[PDB]
Amino acid sequence: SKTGRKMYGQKGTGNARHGDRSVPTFVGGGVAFGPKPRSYDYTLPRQVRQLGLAMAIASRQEGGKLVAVDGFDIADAKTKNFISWAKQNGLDGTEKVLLVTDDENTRRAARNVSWVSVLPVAGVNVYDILRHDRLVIDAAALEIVEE
Amino acid sequence: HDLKPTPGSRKDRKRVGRGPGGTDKTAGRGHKGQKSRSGAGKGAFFEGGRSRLIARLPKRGFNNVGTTYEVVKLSQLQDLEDTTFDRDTLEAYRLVRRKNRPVKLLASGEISRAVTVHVDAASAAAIKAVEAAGGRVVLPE
Amino acid sequence: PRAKTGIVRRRRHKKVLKRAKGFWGSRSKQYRNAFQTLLNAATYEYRDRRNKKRDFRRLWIQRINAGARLHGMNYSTFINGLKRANIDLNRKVLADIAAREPEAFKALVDASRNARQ
RNA sequence: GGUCAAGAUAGUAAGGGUCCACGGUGGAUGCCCUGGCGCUGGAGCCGAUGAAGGACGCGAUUACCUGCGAAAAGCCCCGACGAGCUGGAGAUACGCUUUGACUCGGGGAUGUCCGAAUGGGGAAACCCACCUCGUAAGAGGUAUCCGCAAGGAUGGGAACUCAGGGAACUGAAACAUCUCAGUACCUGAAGGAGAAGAAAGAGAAUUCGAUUCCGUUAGUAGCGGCGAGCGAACCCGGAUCAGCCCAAUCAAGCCGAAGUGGCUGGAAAGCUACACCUCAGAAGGUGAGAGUCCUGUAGGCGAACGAGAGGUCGUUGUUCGUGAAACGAUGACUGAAUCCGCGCGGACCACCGCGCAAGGCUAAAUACUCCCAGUGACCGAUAGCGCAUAGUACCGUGAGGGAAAGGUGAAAAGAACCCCGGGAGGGGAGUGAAAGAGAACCUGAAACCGUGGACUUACAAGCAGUCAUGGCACCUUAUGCGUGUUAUGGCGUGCCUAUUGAAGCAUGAGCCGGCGACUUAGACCUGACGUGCGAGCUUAAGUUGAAAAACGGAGGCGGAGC
RNA sequence: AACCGAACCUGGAGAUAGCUAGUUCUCCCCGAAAUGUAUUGAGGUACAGCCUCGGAUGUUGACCAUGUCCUGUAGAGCAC
RNA sequence: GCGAGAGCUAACUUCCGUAGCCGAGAGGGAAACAACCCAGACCAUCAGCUAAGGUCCCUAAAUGAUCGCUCAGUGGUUAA
RNA sequence: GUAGGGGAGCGUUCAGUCCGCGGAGAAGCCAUACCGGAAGGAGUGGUGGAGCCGACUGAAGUGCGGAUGCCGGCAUGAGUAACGAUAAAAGAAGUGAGAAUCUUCUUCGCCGUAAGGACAAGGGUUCCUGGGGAAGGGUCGUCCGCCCAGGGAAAGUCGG
RNA sequence: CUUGACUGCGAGACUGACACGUCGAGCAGGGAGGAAACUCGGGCUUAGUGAACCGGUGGUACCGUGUGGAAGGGCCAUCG
Ligand SMILES: [Mg+2]
Ligand SMILES: [Mg+2]
Ligand SMILES: [Mg+2]
Ligand SMILES: [Mg+2]
Ligand SMILES: [Mg+2]
Ligand SMILES: [Mg+2]
Ligand SMILES: [Mg+2]
Ligand SMILES: [Mg+2]
Ligand SMILES: [Mg+2]
Ligand SMILES: [Mg+2]
Ligand SMILES: [Mg+2]
Ligand SMILES: [Mg+2]
Ligand SMILES: [Mg+2]
Ligand SMILES: [Mg+2]
Ligand SMILES: [Mg+2]
Ligand SMILES: [Mg+2]
Ligand SMILES: [Mg+2]
Ligand SMILES: [Mg+2]
Ligand SMILES: [Mg+2]
Ligand SMILES: [Mg+2]
Ligand SMILES: [Mg+2]
Ligand SMILES: [Mg+2]
Ligand SMILES: [Mg+2]
Ligand SMILES: [Mg+2]
Ligand SMILES: [Mg+2]
Ligand SMILES: [Mg+2]
Ligand SMILES: [Mg+2]
Ligand SMILES: [Mg+2]
Ligand SMILES: [Mg+2]
Ligand SMILES: [Mg+2]
Ligand SMILES: [Mg+2]
Ligand SMILES: [Mg+2]
Ligand SMILES: [Mg+2]
Ligand SMILES: [Mg+2]
Ligand SMILES: [Mg+2]
Ligand SMILES: [Mg+2]
Ligand SMILES: [Mg+2]
Ligand SMILES: [Mg+2]
Ligand SMILES: [Mg+2]
Ligand SMILES: [Mg+2]
Ligand SMILES: [Mg+2]
Ligand SMILES: [Mg+2]
Ligand SMILES: [Mg+2]
Ligand SMILES: [Mg+2]
Ligand SMILES: [Mg+2]
Ligand SMILES: [Mg+2]
Ligand SMILES: [Mg+2]
Ligand SMILES: [Mg+2]
Ligand SMILES: [Mg+2]
Ligand SMILES: [Mg+2]
Ligand SMILES: [Mg+2]
Ligand SMILES: [Mg+2]
Ligand SMILES: [Mg+2]
Ligand SMILES: [Mg+2]
Ligand SMILES: [Mg+2]
Ligand SMILES: [Mg+2]
Ligand SMILES: [Mg+2]
Ligand SMILES: [Mg+2]
Ligand SMILES: [Mg+2]
Ligand SMILES: [Mg+2]
Ligand SMILES: [Mg+2]
Ligand SMILES: [Mg+2]
Ligand SMILES: [Mg+2]
Ligand SMILES: [Mg+2]
Ligand SMILES: [Mg+2]
Repeated sequence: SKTGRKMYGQKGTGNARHGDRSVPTFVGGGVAFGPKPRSYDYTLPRQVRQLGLAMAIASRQEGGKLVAVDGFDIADAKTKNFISWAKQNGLDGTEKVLLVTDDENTRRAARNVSWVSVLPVAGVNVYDILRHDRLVIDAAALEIVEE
Repeated sequence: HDLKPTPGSRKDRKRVGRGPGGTDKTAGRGHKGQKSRSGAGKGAFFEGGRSRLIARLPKRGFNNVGTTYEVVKLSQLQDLEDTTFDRDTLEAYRLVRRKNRPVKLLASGEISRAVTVHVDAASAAAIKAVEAAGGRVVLPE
Repeated sequence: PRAKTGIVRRRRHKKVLKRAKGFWGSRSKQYRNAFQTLLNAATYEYRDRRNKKRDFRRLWIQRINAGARLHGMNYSTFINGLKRANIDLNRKVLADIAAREPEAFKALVDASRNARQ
């Protein structure tokens, strides 16, 4: 908002020449080469999504920070039960752990945990996994997601 | 955070100007010129002031679209395809895909094992060398 | 995200202004004149490194010339008879001998002359 | 040792110079947020029952703001809250309220004057009326057009939509067809969207089947001083689906788990030893960083009221620039058939196909974003809107232009009181952790002005440096390669830009801060590096889920040239 | 309505600008061009020529002797 | 500098050709001096030999050696 | 080694992530003789008062001496020029913290078809009383057309 | 005496930044003069020229939009 109007004399003043006050070299004026609204997103080709995901799992298997899980004894949706179960599978408390299951109860148990994250069903990604120390595997959709 | 990027898979851009290091002044542009100017349009076919080769030359013919024919090759019905036959959708679910065009079969390779074809048209030497190796060619009505 | 100069410029600048001291007027106090003064100063440093290599050589020389002449010898003749008897002395040293060590210069003289004739 | 003689060198600084110490000026920088900015989503009209927007008023004291309207910082009724309240505003005195105030949600009542203004006039907010009822004080009515009446219209709305009107600069390296572009702007109307819509259609398969939207076909078919340049559609995938009739749950609120001991500290939330909660570890406040103080969150409840035809002539539209010009479209002339009929299939003819003109409405997907909310590899005081707020100050007869503005402390505990002065200002005291925070109140850069100190400077010629040596001074990366300063020497043509050639008597610039310029987009082109699959490679629109991503073959690239 | 051969304001609008300025971090390697040819073109653009990077190739380059043909200048001469 | 043209065997002249140089080249020399003579600066050294060009003092280095010339300050700016 | 192409990197922010520091003190700022081939980066000391360094990776409004550049501050010129008509001032008296300038007195000097008086247009409390003195006043001010507070304006015949 | 002042071509080179331009053996169809071997796709040669575009004209039956036709268009020729 700095109206077009020629400001003063094109020649004559003894001053440098200007046109508007809306200009890159002016305090107040508009920015030259600024950022605008865009979107840095693209479509990374399928192939390498799959190969990554995999390579992550793997990277943590030969770790070996995998814990392939077939069950969960965490009473009714309570957190302390999570902490206990955890304690007895090898979960000291000094790592970041990423749940993948399908049972609402286990998550509801796994949520408030400062040292743990709760990824539901499929929404799994090289990030979260590498983002962490441990994968709560689980087991169900692992050998069947193999095939 | 573990990771790292493939050596040479990301080149850091050029920010021209900035020092004598460095690309001093000018910004690649040299001293003066029409090229020197913050302004679009030049463009790419603008030779001289002038009149261009481009428009100095004979306009021959015109532009007909026409029916253009989809290639099928001998050495592709041949070798290790082990005749699952051509059928219709079958060759499609293999390695000859377009739609809204007619398929043509023509030579290139050699011929052995007997096969019957299912194409929209074909070359003389093709029907010739495929019958002479044990199989027909189905041309529509 | 935008990134003001914030800090960097003051940094660069001070660097110069700390190189820039002892300098007379504005030179030691305003950036532009400072950095500038230093461009030229650069020229003078480089050249005057090799230069002092010349100048000292000159100094040694005149001291030896003296020495020679202090008896009856020319510089050129002394130094030449000190090439002839192969007495391969640096001339910096020769100056040293000449001005801090009398009777030694005496002998080196008698030598050069002997080897000359 | 005195006199004379010859010769050599010292000290003083009016002032200045270099360095150092110490303030001043100023307000860069760091920190912070009370203000922005964009994206997603929600929500979307007001008004003759007087709108937007104002003028003047209402206060114990009232200039600005805010709220309000002569019932005038408020009034009645209901509902939530339960202890404070008496607007920012920080001030006294007056008071109010557990019979339930204040604040919140929800209706009502009162609402001067101006403004579509509308009883008539008027230079908006003022002047003068006429009529009906009243005892007066008052109250109502008195515009204009459509109407029998009842009733509707007038004016406003950032953009969004439709329509009547319709530029130029520009580009074609000149210009005129042409391009800019039916763009800017003007105007009309209307809504929360609108427009469009139920085939004389696309069309070429004897296929689809109202429209609008996106993907795609596709920079393909074509247009063009065949120059610049301009550029479809059918099909294929999605979004959302509709076709009807006539003329012979959110909006106030409530309820919600679980820690203490010692330690540093001005201050605990931090350190520590042991604790418990979690469907609650999102966040914010508390003397410095709190899962377990507070407000909250997960969760659970949740209201009386509340919200869901043809032809001819001049032309033009689509890719349509008179080109073979079809068709629609209208200005002026003409104005046929109605079923064994009418219209189209890009001149025109037969054939053979697709179609029912002359009558109307239509949700849905779509566009926008004044406003509300959520987020952020968006900004934090030259940024960010113009504004930490203000369209104000200021300029302009007017249209219109239009600023800089931020920070005491944890809390005012805001400095009683003594001292010099009329004061201003300061020096104590006293508070605080700190007054190295004291209201010109966070840091406090640099230019710039000064006090003190070191070493120097009054026979000297200078881009102000360099380099060598001597002097003097200093000793916290620092007693040696030293550091500060200096005398003497050698040497030496500011920087930038512009150029055949710059110290140039050629351009620029007082100095220092801070802002200041090779970028973004497209799923275009072509290359280099890399990667994943590899005679194979790949999705887009969308769909679903979304503290993540998967689905999506419609199309694209390779496949064979001429 | 304080500068009228075409008011001022807002807007298209960041019109265009073959023109003039300006274009900031550092070290290393290479390293030009102001010639030709066209151009409503002459202080501007196209293509070559010249730089540089990289993939191919293999001594094809370069100077120098030899051998071998082409020439009509310097000098000279008066045969047109 | 050498070749020629236009000029006036004028120009810090202009238009070609040709070699080198500056342009884009610092260092020594020519007092001073883009072009000239020597020479192509990867840093360090208070180390040595040379080039052009120099060796009375300024100013490094023979006031050198022998056979001579000019006496005019020629040297240290021109001609019939 | 100029235009130019190539090579490796220094610093700035925002971001993901880890190492981790901080009221026995963060960033920022200030001094310095250390280190790195350079962009740069460390040690310690003084400042400050609540936040921040480092490694790896990602994205940029990413590095200024120039543009007669823009905003702001402060320098030069300089204690210079000027203090706005050459109608002209003196002495006494008073007041005050302070007086060439403000208030009395007595004179002098200037206007007098004005430099007097009354209206209109315009301005808007500038009027009067009491007070103030930061700034406005071209010096000074105890004074004012400036600051504060309070008062003042009256129509049937003037004017609409 | 004659119509090589010829169709269909083009080995290989000169030349030019490009576009052009220049020479040409030889092959075919089919000719001309010689009795023949032969020679000829213009003149002793080097000047006697104008790219595209839009259009006229003589062939040609490649395109012609539901289909078969015609407009129109393409190709060879050519004229401005
Ligand atoms: Mg000036
Ligand atoms: Mg580069
Ligand atoms: Mg330039
Ligand atoms: Mg040039
Ligand atoms: Mg040497
Ligand atoms: Mg003094
Ligand atoms: Mg008000
Ligand atoms: Mg109530
Ligand atoms: Mg309450
Ligand atoms: Mg009332
Ligand atoms: Mg009225
Ligand atoms: Mg024009
Ligand atoms: Mg033009
Ligand atoms: Mg309207
Ligand atoms: Mg017509
Ligand atoms: Mg038209
Ligand atoms: Mg028609
Ligand atoms: Mg600041
Ligand atoms: Mg601002
Ligand atoms: Mg005081
Ligand atoms: Mg001093
Ligand atoms: Mg003297
Ligand atoms: Mg002296
Ligand atoms: Mg520069
Ligand atoms: Mg010049
Ligand atoms: Mg000068
Ligand atoms: Mg100059
Ligand atoms: Mg000039
Ligand atoms: Mg590749
Ligand atoms: Mg005028
Ligand atoms: Mg425009
Ligand atoms: Mg402009
Ligand atoms: Mg080289
Ligand atoms: Mg030239
Ligand atoms: Mg080129
Ligand atoms: Mg060779
Ligand atoms: Mg001759
Ligand atoms: Mg010239
Ligand atoms: Mg040049
Ligand atoms: Mg040189
Ligand atoms: Mg030289
Ligand atoms: Mg010299
Ligand atoms: Mg010269
Ligand atoms: Mg010699
Ligand atoms: Mg000497
Ligand atoms: Mg970070
Ligand atoms: Mg920070
Ligand atoms: Mg500047
Ligand atoms: Mg000037
Ligand atoms: Mg004076
Ligand atoms: Mg003066
Ligand atoms: Mg004077
Ligand atoms: Mg004076
Ligand atoms: Mg006066
Ligand atoms: Mg006077
Ligand atoms: Mg008296
Ligand atoms: Mg008194
Ligand atoms: Mg007076
Ligand atoms: Mg008067
Ligand atoms: Mg008065
Ligand atoms: Mg005053
Ligand atoms: Mg008084
Ligand atoms: Mg044309
Ligand atoms: Mg024809
Ligand atoms: Mg025809």
